[PDB]
Amino acid sequence: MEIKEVDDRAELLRYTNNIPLLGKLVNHQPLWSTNPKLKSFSLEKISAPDQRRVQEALVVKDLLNVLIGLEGTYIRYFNDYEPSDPETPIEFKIAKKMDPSFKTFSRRIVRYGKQYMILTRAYEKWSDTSFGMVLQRFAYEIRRFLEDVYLKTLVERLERDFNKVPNFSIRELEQIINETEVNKQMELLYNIYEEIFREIEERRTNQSSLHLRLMVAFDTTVYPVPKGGAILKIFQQKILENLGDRSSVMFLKKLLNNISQDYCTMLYEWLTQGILNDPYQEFMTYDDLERAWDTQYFIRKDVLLRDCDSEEDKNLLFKMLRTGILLKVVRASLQIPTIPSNSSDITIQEINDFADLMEGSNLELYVDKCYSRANEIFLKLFFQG
Amino acid sequence: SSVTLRQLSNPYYVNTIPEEDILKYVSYTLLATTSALFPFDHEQIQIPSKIPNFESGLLHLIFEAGLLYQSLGYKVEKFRMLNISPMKKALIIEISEELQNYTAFVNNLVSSGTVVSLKSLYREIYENIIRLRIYCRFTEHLEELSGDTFLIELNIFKSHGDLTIRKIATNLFNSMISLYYEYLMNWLTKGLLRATYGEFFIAENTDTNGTDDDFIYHIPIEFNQERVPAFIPKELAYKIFMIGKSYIFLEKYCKEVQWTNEFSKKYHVLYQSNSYRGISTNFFEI
Repeated sequence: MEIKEVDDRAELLRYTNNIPLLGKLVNHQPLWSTNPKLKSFSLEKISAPDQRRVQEALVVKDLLNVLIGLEGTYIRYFNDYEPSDPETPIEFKIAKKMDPSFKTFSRRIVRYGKQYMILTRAYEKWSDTSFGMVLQRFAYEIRRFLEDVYLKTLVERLERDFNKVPNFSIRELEQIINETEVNKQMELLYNIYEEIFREIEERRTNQSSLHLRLMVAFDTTVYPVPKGGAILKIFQQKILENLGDRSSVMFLKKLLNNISQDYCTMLYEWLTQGILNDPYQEFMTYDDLERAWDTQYFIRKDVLLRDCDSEEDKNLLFKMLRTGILLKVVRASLQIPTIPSNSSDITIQEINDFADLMEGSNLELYVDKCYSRANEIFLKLFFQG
Repeated sequence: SSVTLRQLSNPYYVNTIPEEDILKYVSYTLLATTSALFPFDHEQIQIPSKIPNFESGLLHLIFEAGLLYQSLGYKVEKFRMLNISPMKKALIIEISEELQNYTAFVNNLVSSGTVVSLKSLYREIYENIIRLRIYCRFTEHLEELSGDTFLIELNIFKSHGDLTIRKIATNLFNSMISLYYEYLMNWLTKGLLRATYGEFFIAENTDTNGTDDDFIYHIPIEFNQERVPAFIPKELAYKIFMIGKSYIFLEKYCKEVQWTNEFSKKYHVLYQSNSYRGISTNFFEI
């Protein structure tokens, strides 16, 4: 109701070389929490117990605000927050002077908002090229979960009810949040993000022929950030950890299917043409030329789906490498960049449901069917041609 | 107590604008058009008093779109009056089409009248916010550098894990590589170097050391190894350079007019028939 004569102005930001590709380019709003404007009212004037409903009505406004990531009037940002800081933490004060109905349940929603903020910033932080494609594709998915499920449901529905329903209740607020089960989904994304951060901090922390006749050697090197094999391992681990929640299972399955489309394209294309095309250097192995006769190949163990410690996963990996090399030499000798489909009888398909293939009992079946294809065509090559 | 809570709350806030008129003003300004509450000074917005912090932040979030619109408009108006590379105006025309599409989408939203509150406007355009944002970030240095720099950058971006960035980069890349395909055709079919303005890796050398090295002992065409974009294999680049030098050598001194012309027309048809593949294996075969 008052005026604080604050020059609130909107203008784009001057610096461009430190804000990621999707980073927002508008100046941050003016800091009500320390630079107040136009009202500083303490509800102690209206802290009468009968006014309790009236009080929460005001409260409702502010809470219906924070969930979109913008702080409410009767919510102050903590002295820690600094808008020019991209990595500042998220914490903020709400007055205990009101009835607990103000404060108790609100803590649940604001956490949502807290994570709603970090995800958004993550939605930006992972947009950089050096983070490889998988998270980058993952970036897309997180955005959708906000602008098609969180907002279009919650914001639309909540505003409609607060404008139409006679005295909509915060209890009904919780009931409609969970009746659309969004919170659990958002929590799954949250915890996956926490594990990603854990792996990043681990890698930022500690910087420091006999039988199969393969002309191969390990290249064990660590990069500051996790890559696709790590991410897929992670999703497998989480789905394993939460067997039983049918909705959780279906959601995570859709995630796995959605993220690795062209990754599966790359793997299938290599197993059926021996051609490796990884402009981000995320695939399992990589070639020389960092003449093409000693085509020595190296394992980047840091991106493999398995510890490759026992005999069976080593067997799988080595069959993979051999199959690729065989098809590659076939192409090199016949002077054709592509292998026609109808050269043989064993026909192979793409990994249309990577979710179950990752579990086991089908991974090796696919691998050794491709191995059979490779052996038959290769032997026909050096026996007839 | 069968009453409306927002009605229980609104007259408590006495000195603020009816949110309906807030919508009224935001719809005009969304295209960075000044009006009663928000006079753009062509560079910023003055948000007046009687506006809660909430409304200020949301107006920040929304008006990002108008700021981007104005900046991109300045870019477009600034370059349509200049003399620059053809790929540059390829970027200009694509950005202009994007701006027109944004105009159409915004005014269609205004006409159909599905806007009811600020957050609705937020969710409706957030995608177009991102689209404008990416379009802005991709051209931060249009004024200084050359196009083939952008060709390489866009080629790299074609594999970006984002679907939206996928589509945008592919479109821009396709248009410029069609024009660059025209450059390559011109070199392979006539051996000229006209109107390339330093975006092509095969250069002509007018030099004074050895004043007769354009008369007898030399052919002043030069392959600069470092200037080949990543979508062309190096050995095929050598092949291309030798093809052009071959054509020059036959035409200028050998005088193989009939053979060179018939060969040229045949291969002219052969490439011009495949322009819809761009850069691909078939082209390498020819």
